[PDB]
Amino acid sequence: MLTPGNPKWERTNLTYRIRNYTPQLSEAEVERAIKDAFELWSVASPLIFTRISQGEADINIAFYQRDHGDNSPFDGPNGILAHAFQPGQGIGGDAHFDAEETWTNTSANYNLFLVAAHEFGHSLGLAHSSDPGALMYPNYAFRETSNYSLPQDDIDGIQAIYG
Ligand SMILES: COc1ccc(-c2ccc(S(=O)(=O)N[C@H](C(C)C)P(=O)(O)O)cc2)cc1
Ligand SMILES: [Ca+2]
Ligand SMILES: [Ca+2]
Ligand SMILES: [Zn+2]
Ligand SMILES: [Zn+2]
Repeated sequence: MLTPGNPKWERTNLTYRIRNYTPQLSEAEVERAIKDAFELWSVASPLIFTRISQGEADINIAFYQRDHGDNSPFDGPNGILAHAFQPGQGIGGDAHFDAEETWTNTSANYNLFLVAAHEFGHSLGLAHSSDPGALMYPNYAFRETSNYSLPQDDIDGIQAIYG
């Protein structure tokens, strides 16, 4: 459940910045998906997340197409949905999303809130779970989002790292 090397943030109060947006959702919807994704982890740990739109944030969020500077290119529809970097300075903790995906806040692939929540797990130092119902499961599966709360295994995962 934990990323090898046990990379974790030394600070519990982290900032995130939405560098750009997918035009498939309104900016507010994107901001809501991201805000709610972070809250999932914050309510199960001592972690606090604050958004900033200027300056350097701990977790940069951005939608990119194919090659985007970090040598891990996106690949068009499906396949690689997004990826994040383990806790650390610079690009560490950042989360990138494939701009070529259909991004939604519905049951249709892919629900941004869910993918973001999952990616932030990586941003916080969590690895994949074998539990099919866990947010950190390796493959995407829609789950009702209207009242989504961190699944038990994911709560155990973040608690294991940050208490
Ligand atoms: C329960 O909610 C979810 C579960 C899994 C995923 C998810 C996210 C990304 C991928 S990925 O793009 O195929 N794999 C990424 C890797 C190539 C860099 P990653 O999951 O390690 O971030 C697969 C499933 C999203 C939401
Ligand atoms: Ca893709
Ligand atoms: Ca960063
Ligand atoms: Zn990237
Ligand atoms: Zn993952």
